[PDB]
Amino acid sequence: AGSRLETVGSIFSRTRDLIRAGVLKEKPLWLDIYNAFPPLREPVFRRPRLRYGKAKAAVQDIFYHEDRIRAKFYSAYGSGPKAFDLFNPNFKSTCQRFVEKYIELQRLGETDEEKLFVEAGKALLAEGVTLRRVG
Amino acid sequence: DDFDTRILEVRNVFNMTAKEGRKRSVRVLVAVGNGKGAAGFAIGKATERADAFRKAKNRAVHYLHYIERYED
Amino acid sequence: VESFASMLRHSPLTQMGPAKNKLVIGQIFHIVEDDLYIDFGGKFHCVCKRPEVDGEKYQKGTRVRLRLLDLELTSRFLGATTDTTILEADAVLLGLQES
Amino acid sequence: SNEDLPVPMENPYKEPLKKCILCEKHVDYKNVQLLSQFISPFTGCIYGRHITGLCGKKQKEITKAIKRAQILGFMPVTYKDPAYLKDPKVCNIKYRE
Amino acid sequence: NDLRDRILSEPLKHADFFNLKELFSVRSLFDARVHLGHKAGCRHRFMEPYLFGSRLGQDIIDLEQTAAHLQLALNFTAHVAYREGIILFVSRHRQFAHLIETTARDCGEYAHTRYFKGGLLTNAPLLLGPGVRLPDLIIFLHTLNNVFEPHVAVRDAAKMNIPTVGIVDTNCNPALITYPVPGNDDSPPAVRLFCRLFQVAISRAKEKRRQVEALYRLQG
RNA sequence: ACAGGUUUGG
Ligand SMILES: [Mg+2]
Ligand SMILES: [Mg+2]
Ligand SMILES: [Zn+2]
Repeated sequence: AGSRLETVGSIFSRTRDLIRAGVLKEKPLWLDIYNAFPPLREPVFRRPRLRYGKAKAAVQDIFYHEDRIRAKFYSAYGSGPKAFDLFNPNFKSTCQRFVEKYIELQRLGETDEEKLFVEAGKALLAEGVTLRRVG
Repeated sequence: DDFDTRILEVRNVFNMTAKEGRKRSVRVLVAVGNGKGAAGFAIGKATERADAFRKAKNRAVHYLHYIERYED
Repeated sequence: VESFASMLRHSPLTQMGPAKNKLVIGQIFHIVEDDLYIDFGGKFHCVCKRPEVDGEKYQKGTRVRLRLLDLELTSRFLGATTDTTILEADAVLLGLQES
Repeated sequence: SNEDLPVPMENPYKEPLKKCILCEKHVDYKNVQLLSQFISPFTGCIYGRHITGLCGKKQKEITKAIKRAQILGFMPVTYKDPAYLKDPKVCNIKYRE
Repeated sequence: NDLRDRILSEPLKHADFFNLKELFSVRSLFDARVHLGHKAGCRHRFMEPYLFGSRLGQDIIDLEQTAAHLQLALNFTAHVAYREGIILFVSRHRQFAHLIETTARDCGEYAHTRYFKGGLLTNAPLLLGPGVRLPDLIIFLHTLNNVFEPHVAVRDAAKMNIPTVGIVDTNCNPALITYPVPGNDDSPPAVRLFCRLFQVAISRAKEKRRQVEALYRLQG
């Protein structure tokens, strides 16, 4: 018939050995496909033990240097007037234009944080965006 | 036909119901194996002994392992 | 070829940062007798209540404005190995595509 | 070789921590007007954390100052001084529904 | 019989036998909210190697490995449909139950989006009929059911030796799925993209099988 | 020790 065992291993590891033993005298059609293109991980059963102690997950947080600049704009003026449009792939927000102006002014050899921060807000008035400083 | 089975354990299990009181039930362990490395085991529990043996034999084929045997 | 690392940095979700009080636009995709399932576009759809002003102007496919509060309501309780996800989002109605 | 990879930095959007009403303040045992804003006007029970909302430091010092002022003779125990009844309500408890 | 084995052995010698690489791209997967997952608190422990990072609580999936696993899954799906394999889309989710059934109808494969019965795949000779033919491939569009627990078919496939290709979110358990794909199954665009990918993978496979049979008829 | 019998509605 077959092997209804789960914790021993994978379906391939349970069918190939059975066919080698000679009980299953008919080869499944998917076995040739599995031998031709095996997956990256063998589907072995693994029990999700809970993580105790000082151990922590191996995932690393996502943070960029642009976030350190966006924090300044979000603490100074808050949310921009032009609402975000999550459907447009190339949508550029007010804070995105601000951090672009910031990183552009950084190349001019400006090391003062105030010089890099207020000049971008003053230059955005040339493009003509409206800023609402939260006080 | 090449499979051979053996009974490993036989036990008269009792259960206390509401009306019949003691309910004698036979539970047995049955192992199957052909001799080429493929084998398995199962548990058959029923009321009659001949029925428990048959259920164990029919359920032992579904659970089969393969034992890696050095030089067989 | 543009890999994932480059296309993720230019995502609007990355530019938005935290989801606390952000002005977004969402298109309604389903209509109930009084509730509105608005998909702001990030992960989930927020459920809002139909206001008394221009309540008839809200139809299937209309784009509206929202102030996003939370992206996905998840929290932990006693004896829960994981969190209890609401499978929704938290947002309030302000306008309907003021333009 | 990619330059758009996330960098292991701190959280820039980390909001400041919430402060208690007396955070970075100087509590005393003689300001009966200050200590009365945390006791019940009808009985004199000292309100707890769930009603006041004070962080771990000032909560105990307020209780110590109240217990000192109730024995030294600064503030009555069985009730609240009615002269300090017109003080602004700081607690989060509503009696008259 | 000597000529029929060549039809089966022909696609096994080539890697992209059906040209499935043009069906999608990393950008096509990014534009469908696939790279987005649940919060960090709902993270299953077996998703740390399948996650790219965490953007303020919300985890992000690595689209490179996503696309690689998707290529492998689509290849394995196309080969089964070419070899006349019964493909069952099992997905218990009361948001796209209509879309999944319509995709299965347009593909000619079977679907299951209602209450999954207990002895369906195990006690099949009593639930379906005297002697039935079990699905040769099981495709999961939502691994977790309405109780946020792993589905029953994802275990029954491994218990009956049936291959499984499943979309696993950040809270799913890919320990038993044969060809898992780390993605998002909560977004309408994501589920539409996966449905269309499987649609074209089944359509091209069936059409190429018909063309190979037509060529075999002229072979002699 | 290659072990087996013996508690209990089980
Ligand atoms: Mg999900
Ligand atoms: Mg005893
Ligand atoms: Zn304090």
